[PDB]
Amino acid sequence: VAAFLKNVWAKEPVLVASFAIAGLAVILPTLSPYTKYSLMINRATPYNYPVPLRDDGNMPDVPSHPQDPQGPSLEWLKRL
Amino acid sequence: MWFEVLPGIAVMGVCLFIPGMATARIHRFSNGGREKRVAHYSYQWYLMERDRRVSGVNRYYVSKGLENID
Amino acid sequence: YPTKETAHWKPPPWNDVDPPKSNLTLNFGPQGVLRLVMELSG
Amino acid sequence: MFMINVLTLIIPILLAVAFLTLVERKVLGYMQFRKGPNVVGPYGLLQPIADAIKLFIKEPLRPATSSISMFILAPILALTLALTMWIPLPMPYPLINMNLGVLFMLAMSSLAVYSILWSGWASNSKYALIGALRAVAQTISYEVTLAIILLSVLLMNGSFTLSTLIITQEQVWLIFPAWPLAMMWFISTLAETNRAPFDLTEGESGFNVEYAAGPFALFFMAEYANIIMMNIFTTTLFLGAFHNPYMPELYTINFTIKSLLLSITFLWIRASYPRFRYDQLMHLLWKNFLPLTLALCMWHVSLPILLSSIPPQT
Amino acid sequence: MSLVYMNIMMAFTVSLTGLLMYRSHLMSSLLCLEGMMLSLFILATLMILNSHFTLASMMPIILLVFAACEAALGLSLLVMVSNTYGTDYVQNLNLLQC
Amino acid sequence: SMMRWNRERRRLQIEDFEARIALMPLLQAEKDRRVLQMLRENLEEEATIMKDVPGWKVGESVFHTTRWVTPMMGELYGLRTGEEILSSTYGFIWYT
Amino acid sequence: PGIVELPSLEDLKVQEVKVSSSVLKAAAHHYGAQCDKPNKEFMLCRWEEKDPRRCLEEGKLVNQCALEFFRQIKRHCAEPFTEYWTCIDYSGLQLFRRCRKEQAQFDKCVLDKL
Amino acid sequence: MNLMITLLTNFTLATLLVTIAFWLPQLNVYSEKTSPDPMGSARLPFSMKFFLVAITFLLFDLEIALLLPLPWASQTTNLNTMLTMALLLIFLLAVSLAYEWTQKGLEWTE
Amino acid sequence: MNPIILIIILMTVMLGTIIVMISTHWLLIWIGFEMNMLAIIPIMMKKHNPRATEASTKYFLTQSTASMLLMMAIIINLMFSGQWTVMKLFNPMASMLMTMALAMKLGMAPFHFWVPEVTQGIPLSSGLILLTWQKLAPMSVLYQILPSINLDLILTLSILSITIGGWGGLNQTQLRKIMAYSSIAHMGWMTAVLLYNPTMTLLNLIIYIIMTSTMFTLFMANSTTTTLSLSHTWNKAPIMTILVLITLLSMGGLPPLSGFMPKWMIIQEMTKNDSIILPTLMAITALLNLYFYMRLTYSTALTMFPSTNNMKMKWQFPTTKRMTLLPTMTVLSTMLLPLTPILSILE
Amino acid sequence: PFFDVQKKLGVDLDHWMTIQSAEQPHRIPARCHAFEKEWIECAHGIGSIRAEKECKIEFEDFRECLLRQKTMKRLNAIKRQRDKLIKEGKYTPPPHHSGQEDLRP
Amino acid sequence: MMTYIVFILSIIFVMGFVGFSSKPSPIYGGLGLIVSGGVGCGIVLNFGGSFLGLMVFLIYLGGMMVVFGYTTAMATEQYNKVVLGTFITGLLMEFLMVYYVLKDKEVEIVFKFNGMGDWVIYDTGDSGFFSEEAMGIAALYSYGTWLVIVTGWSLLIGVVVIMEITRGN
Repeated sequence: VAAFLKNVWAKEPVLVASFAIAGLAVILPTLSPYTKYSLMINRATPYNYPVPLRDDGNMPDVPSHPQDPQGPSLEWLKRL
Repeated sequence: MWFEVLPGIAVMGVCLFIPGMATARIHRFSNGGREKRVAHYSYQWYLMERDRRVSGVNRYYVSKGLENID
Repeated sequence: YPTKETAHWKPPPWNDVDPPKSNLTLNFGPQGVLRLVMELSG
Repeated sequence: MFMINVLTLIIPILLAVAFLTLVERKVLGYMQFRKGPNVVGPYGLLQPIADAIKLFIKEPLRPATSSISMFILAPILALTLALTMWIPLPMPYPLINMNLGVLFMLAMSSLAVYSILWSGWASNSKYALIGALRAVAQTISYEVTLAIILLSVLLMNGSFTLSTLIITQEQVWLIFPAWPLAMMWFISTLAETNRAPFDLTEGESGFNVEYAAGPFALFFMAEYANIIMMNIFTTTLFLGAFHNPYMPELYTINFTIKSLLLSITFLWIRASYPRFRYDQLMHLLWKNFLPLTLALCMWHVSLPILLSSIPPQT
Repeated sequence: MSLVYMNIMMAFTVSLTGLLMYRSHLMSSLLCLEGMMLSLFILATLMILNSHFTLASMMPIILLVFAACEAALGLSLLVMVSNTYGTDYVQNLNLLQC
Repeated sequence: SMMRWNRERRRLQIEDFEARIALMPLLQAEKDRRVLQMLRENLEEEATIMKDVPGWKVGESVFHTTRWVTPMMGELYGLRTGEEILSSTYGFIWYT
Repeated sequence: PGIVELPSLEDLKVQEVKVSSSVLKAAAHHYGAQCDKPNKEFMLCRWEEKDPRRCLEEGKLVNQCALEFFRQIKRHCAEPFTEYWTCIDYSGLQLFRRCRKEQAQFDKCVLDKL
Repeated sequence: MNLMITLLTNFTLATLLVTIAFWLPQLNVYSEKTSPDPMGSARLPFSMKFFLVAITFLLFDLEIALLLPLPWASQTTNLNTMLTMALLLIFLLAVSLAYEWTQKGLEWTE
Repeated sequence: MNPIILIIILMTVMLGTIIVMISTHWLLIWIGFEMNMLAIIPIMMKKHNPRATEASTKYFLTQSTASMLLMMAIIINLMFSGQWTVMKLFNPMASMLMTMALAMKLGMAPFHFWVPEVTQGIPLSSGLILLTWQKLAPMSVLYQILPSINLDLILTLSILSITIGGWGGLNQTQLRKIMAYSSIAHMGWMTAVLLYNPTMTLLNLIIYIIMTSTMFTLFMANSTTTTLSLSHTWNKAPIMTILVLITLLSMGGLPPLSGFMPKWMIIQEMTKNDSIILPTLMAITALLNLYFYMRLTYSTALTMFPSTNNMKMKWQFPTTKRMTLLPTMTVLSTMLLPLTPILSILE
Repeated sequence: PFFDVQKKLGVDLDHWMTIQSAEQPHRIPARCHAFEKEWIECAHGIGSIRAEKECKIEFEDFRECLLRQKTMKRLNAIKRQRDKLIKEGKYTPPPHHSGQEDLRP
Repeated sequence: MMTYIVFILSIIFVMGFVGFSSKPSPIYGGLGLIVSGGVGCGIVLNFGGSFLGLMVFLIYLGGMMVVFGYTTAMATEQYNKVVLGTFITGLLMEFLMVYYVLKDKEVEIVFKFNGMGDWVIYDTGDSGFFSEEAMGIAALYSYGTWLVIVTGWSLLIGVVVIMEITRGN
């Protein structure tokens, strides 16, 4: 497993370099924990209007103004 | 002497420099002292047409500011 | 049921294999100077 | 006022390719210890004028044209594909701004081989047809590797618009985190223009041997226009200069400087290496360029997701 | 509907009447096949872009690619004839009748 | 460097999208009044153009439902000059 | 089928916000912060009714309060708004990132005066 | 329409150039060339490797067109499915290249 | 003929057919059809002879024309419906174009002109595949579109296919052309019944698939391609002569064999819908089918044709071929009559 | 036959592309989303025969939304009448249909 | 005249098909269908579909009919009446339908067809900050799992087919 690696490096450096880069690109998105940061970055982009919903009388998790503290803020992208 | 081919390089430079400056100057003159309003999406085009309708001239580059309202 | 129109239809070969029924030659011009007669296979 | 802009784009293109011929002549002269043209005028300034007027009064070669219409249509199509393709370059604003300008240039560069195919078809000599087929095969394969490299580059950019690529290259140049893609793109710009050390269009028979001197001049101007186009494209997309929105001529001067030194690098490389063989550069792509290019594409499509660096669409 | 729709139908019928009553070799048949390709592509793209069906933009591109590979298959078939009879004429395709 | 710059560009994109989101209800009201004005003008003109032919009811909607239906380009700009039709139905695509 | 019902021009005559694109774009954040409730009322009516003819008067309310925004801009801090919208209007792309100093100046002037 | 204006202007300038190169030297009265290549009389050989590499180019370009829309797709919500799909598609390109390597494709025209 | 490549190609054919079966979108139906024909092209180029290239060229041209017609029908249906569920079409032109597109795909007369040629020029395994597995998918497509099928067009195609197949099989002496015309006649027989009760169509399809598989398995086992070698086989194995005799007796719908099961019950669904002349006409053409079947059994087993001298060496070697599923498919094609109501599982 | 593997093992493969009124990215509406929604809610679970016999009005409205044939005929008749009335010259178009009316915004 | 531009191009599109309908020679037919592909892509581009039009340019014209010309260059060695007769027949049918749709503005061949210009079916709405067809294509990698699977499998199988059936042994 050691002499064969150096043999394929000396014979075909391009092929073993391509295989190593492909293996790194396979295993690194799962290993790196910043994929979820890209997930919440993509999911928080407001392509459409956040259309307001009708207040029946019982909804504590929704605000009545964009400046109110309750609701999902986006300060984590500001700090990073 | 190495400083003899540089007149050709300078002619190359002015030949490649004239069209970019020309189109920048034409863009600045045609759009009323402003850049050309690009339209990559339909919302920008709708705001373009809103400006053309609001301006009262059918030329958007004569923009109307705060003084147009009461 | 042989008729006049189909009277020339031979029986097919028993192995159902059709019988099969070269190389390039170049004349390089003299346009030192050399005239090459060149034989190629691609 | 638009047609004035069109004329001021298309006439300096012809002047620039004539001075490509002149500058390449004296640079290849000075690279090899001799001197270039300096007799006609001051430092050979009037040589391209003599070249043009000579090539515009000569007799044709009179070939036995199998198809007269195709023989007429091939240089018109070649000059059209070389000349109308310069539009979406952002210097600092394009003449026509497309959201898919890079795709536009890529599609017409992919279809540019029709001039070579029609030039091979117009000549009744079969060896010219063989050379045309070999050139077409080389060009279509090398367009494949160009397509993969450019796909990687604008997935790094994230948007197909060429004008936003200047904004992308503001802090650092794209050559710093894409240097291996830069080397493969440098071999591809060296190689896609039918240029030495991979110039099989001269060594053993050209693809336009029976064509007249006028169409030959048109083909050469078209090829040199493509050379300057893709040199400027490399300058813009790998070496993007600083662009002030109020002060544009510094960016124009800066990318003109990079374009001139990249063209000088082209003339440098063409004067230092012996010609390859057909199977040699076929082996260069089909066994050495393609797997490395695929691995680079895999890495660059996996990187921004793991780095939280997915670029904006808009 | 719109007139461009009927123009595309008439173009497809032109490609149909060109694909069937040929006199030349198989390249003419494959060219008329590509005419059918192009007519179907333009009609599908016009339909998807007119009715604002956003997802069915997967329809046109796919409608090429698959049959495009199939078209490549046809080219290989012609090469087989070019490796057997010298010319790819359809009048040489009279060996299976008997 | 490019991850930092891409994050800054994403923040600027979020800011511009927020600006468009806060801006658009005025545009919606203006467009609503515009299309209703155009439809009323077209309806009145259709009423006064042709009073002679039989078998015609003014404002006869071709849909069986009474629900509101989005107007067409031909339903709004179909009675104006050709230049306005060109700048409406082909202005965006032909804009450079 | 049935006759389509249309309100006349007498229900459509209002004052218009005769302003350019950059004029609206410069103060769009304070637009969304100050006149938010009539905008929310009007678009909830639009999204649930799915009919312009049942929401028109509500839009008129927006077309009043929006004017009440611009008057408050005009009487107090008109000059920083003028500088901000002309700096935004110079850019063809109307980028927010190229006029940060005028944005900060306008924000400070608004926060001290109003 | 400005794009088509540029295209028409460019095509007409090319037409003017080819008209100058084709009909302007016809004013001269030089000569008539009666004129009574290595190809003597043999038919053109069908070098199969060129056709094979051409259709290989065709298949690779087709699935390159499949591979294309990643820059637009990168803003999608489901990034994991996109990553799996893109990696598996480039792996399919690698597998097809490996097969074209193994079955004597890249020999005698390497 | 790499075994890995052959396995992958067969799995691709199976995947394409099952994609036609299990999908709910027209594009996936066309996807399965295209992948099926693309992966079935190398099956008919197994032996590498020019006749196979001729047959595959004709097959590819006909199938591609049918596929282009299939997109014409799909795009017209999209125009007039705006939706893509595989169900009844919403346009008479869509139904007409789809009907002759599937007729071109299935070799229904007068679009049958490729079927007796292509099957003549391909190896017997490829002929078995083309005449057995290829017919499965467009039967599913025609089953899922039966509310919008025009009655006149499918009836004209059915009667023309039955008559033309019988009259074309009445003359050929090659085994593969006889098999092709028999397949055409059976296709017409089981498409005549489709609009009234498709369970009879599925039953006739299964019976025809089993019986054609038995016939082709016997032909590959005896290594016989013409009438004369099939006559000569009686020196080698008389039990194979008995088997081909009884399954050719079953092939003409003579009771008490399995081939009398579908067609008779097809008549059982003709008089329910008040149609009397039609089953009589198709029964007469089935009698024509039985005539050339009887000619084949007269040549094969009921006589004793003169042989050659070399049979003696062939008497010193048993049959070494992989005679796979021959006894089960032979029994299921002869003695399945008292289990007729098993067709209830096909509902 | 029609084997329903997707309904058997509960995995979606092509149900999302099947109808125009289905869920699409960023909830972009089609031209006839409401008409198709009403037609499907009319013709759900009642059979194709009763759907084509009882919900004919909704399907006809959906077809008119897709094709726009009656609107074509109405607009063509109106335009032809305008051309005729400008031929005998009894009526002249108002300034608000010529481009000189000081448009609403 | 301008407002019917797509229709005008559509007429040219039909003309382009006639340009290879008679099929006198494969090379001229390929040239005529190249011109027809160009004008059909112009038809697509005038509807706002830039991405599909450049798909037509990049793949159909510049990447596949190039291969068609490459293959037809390997045959049809270099150097009709009923060809010209069919050309005039197609010309007469095309022009007759042109006068039909320019005078009656309505015709029946299979269905009812209108001759009025197509500028009445477009949309005055806005998609926002994105092209509709751009992210329509972009939704392939997020939703189209099975379609991408079968597309890659079919193209790999086509590579297998090319390697196998052209080996000759």
